Amino acid sequence: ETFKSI
Amino acid sequence: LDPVACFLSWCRRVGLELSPKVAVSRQGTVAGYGMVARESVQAGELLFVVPRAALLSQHTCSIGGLLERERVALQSQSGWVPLLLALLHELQAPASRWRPYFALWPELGRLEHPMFWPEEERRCLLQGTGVPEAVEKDLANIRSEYQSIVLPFMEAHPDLFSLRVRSLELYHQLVALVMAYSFQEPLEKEPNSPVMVPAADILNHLANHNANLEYSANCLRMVATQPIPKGHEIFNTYGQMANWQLIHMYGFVEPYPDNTDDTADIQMVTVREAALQGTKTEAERHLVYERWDFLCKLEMVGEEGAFVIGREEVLTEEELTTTLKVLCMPAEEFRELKDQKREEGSLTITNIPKLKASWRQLLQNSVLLTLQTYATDLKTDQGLLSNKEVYAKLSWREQQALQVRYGQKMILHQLLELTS
Ligand SMILES: C[S@@+](CC[C@H](N)C(=O)[O-])C[C@H]1O[C@@H](n2cnc3c(N)ncnc32)[C@H](O)[C@@H]1O
Repeated sequence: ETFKSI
Repeated sequence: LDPVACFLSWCRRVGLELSPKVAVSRQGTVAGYGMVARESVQAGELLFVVPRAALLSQHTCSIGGLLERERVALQSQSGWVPLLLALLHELQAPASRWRPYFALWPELGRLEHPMFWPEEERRCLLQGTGVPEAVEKDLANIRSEYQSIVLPFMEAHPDLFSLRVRSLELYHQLVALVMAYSFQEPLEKEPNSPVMVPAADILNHLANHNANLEYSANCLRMVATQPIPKGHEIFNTYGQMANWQLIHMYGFVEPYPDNTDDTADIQMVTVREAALQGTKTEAERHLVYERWDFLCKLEMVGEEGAFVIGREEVLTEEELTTTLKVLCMPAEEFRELKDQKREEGSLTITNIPKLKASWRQLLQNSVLLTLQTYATDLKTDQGLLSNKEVYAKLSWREQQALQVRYGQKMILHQLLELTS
């Protein structure tokens, strides 16, 4: 799970 | 300069296509590298395309197999260990297919995350903002991962990890980098692990952004969301981000009033506390906890969660509306609910003053308790901000922390005014 999705 | 030119040849080599209208630049950007419009861009216009094989992940890296193979050993709270090992490996690999990409990365020893601040400074400047708590949890996880997982893996595979990357300090820097640079692709529930997206992680962030990323089967597309005039920077959105999250994850803040997405948190147990505070009887106390538990069953509250308050609207909207309803409803009216959906409606600047007196009073008291968790009141921070020459004399970290505290107290005080 890596935060910045866009 | 040359790294930019090298990176752009690399792009061409790996099929990453940039629009002739966009330029990678270090001139006139809000920070470091950014992209600027060479020519005015229209809403909906394609800015660049990144093939999925260009992404740097646990799956595309040269040891993807070993990592997948060992997926159980490499578990953690974050789920980032596989990506961190791919990065650690690729950084020491002589013939890394991503070198020209790494060349644009920031200097690792100059990262601005509060996790790299002296502990007293972090603790003292950011008290009540939620940052010290988050950083402390991060630091603990980072340290345990390195000792029990990452270091023993690297030592088990010395061929794949030179000694120069067996570094706690480096491991901290790469965690920060993943935090600030990585993308996590939305699902559709086992959340996708983050990946590094070349070119896309050059774009800076604003609440008022003019670009965003789209995922497709074979590639990622960065597309304009607003017209972008000639010479204007192109801003991606990292998410709906409050300043406390920006500084924690990205080491920057948006100065007031730029961050239209800023928020303040009211801890859920603080609302409970306010409810208890109003009780005159040990019996009244225990009827409070019955209402609390019912809300825990609805999954509207929880011991470590918080209500999230936006500038114009409550974000954890149904959680809060339902919490107010239940804690405040007549004791008779409750027993029939505890036997036999939740509460609809918005919580906005216009709506809040129209709520029941009992809802507004519980909220008012919760906000007073929340404001008491900061070291100073809003007037103090409002004074440091209003006087530009006083502000200018604050250190960079003090200015950043001030923006976080100020943004949060303003929202809380607005809520105080709305609940009279
Ligand atoms: C995805 S990178 C963007 C590229 C970065 N400017 C660089 O030189 O590599 C995210 C980092 O850029 C910086 N950044 C992004 N948006 C910013 C902003 N609006 N103001 C100040 N710094 C920003 C922060 O340092 C953040 O950690």
